[PDB]
Amino acid sequence: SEDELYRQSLEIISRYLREQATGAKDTKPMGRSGATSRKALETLRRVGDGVQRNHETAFQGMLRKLDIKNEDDVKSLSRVMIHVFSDGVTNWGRIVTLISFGAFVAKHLKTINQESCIEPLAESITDVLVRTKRDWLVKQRGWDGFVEFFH
Ligand SMILES: CCc1sc2ncnc(O[C@H](Cc3ccccc3)C(=O)O)c2c1-c1cc(N2CCN(C)CC2)c(O)c(Cl)c1C
Repeated sequence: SEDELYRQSLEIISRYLREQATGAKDTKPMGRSGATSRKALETLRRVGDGVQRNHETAFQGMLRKLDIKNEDDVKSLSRVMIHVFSDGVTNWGRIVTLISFGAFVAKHLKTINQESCIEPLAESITDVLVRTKRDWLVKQRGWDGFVEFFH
């Protein structure tokens, strides 16, 4: 508890991944900073959908390599995301790439009837994001900066 950046990040990443996998928009209400989370989510729908479409084949090739079939395969993904994601280059571009690839994997977990792994995948992406990029994100004003960068 007492970590708004983490809680907001999970709300937004979790909601994007569920709605990308199922095509249904979450109606359950947003917590503190609702206005910023809704706008964050709206921006992911536009920018994250763009990355998935623009780079479908790069995304498909990686999903094919990672050979995700189950809960264990999702747990191995975290360490891959750390190696690729935490390497000293931080920008909203690569952050959207991370979250877009997550939604792409989430869609695949729906298609293979492994939708019980989507909430853990979201947690693992959130943990990689906030654990490894905390000071950059606070400098960029967190999700308010995200929305302002892409509006
Ligand atoms: C777990 C998969 C993930 S998490 C994540 N998070 C942020 N950015 C990523 O990648 C972009 C490039 C990028 C790739 C595809 C589309 C847009 C940008 C980047 O690192 O700066 C990735 C990738 C990622 C990384 C790669 N690589 C890995 C090895 N490097 C040397 C070459 C690019 C890749 O081919 C693909 Cl398809 C992805 C999805």
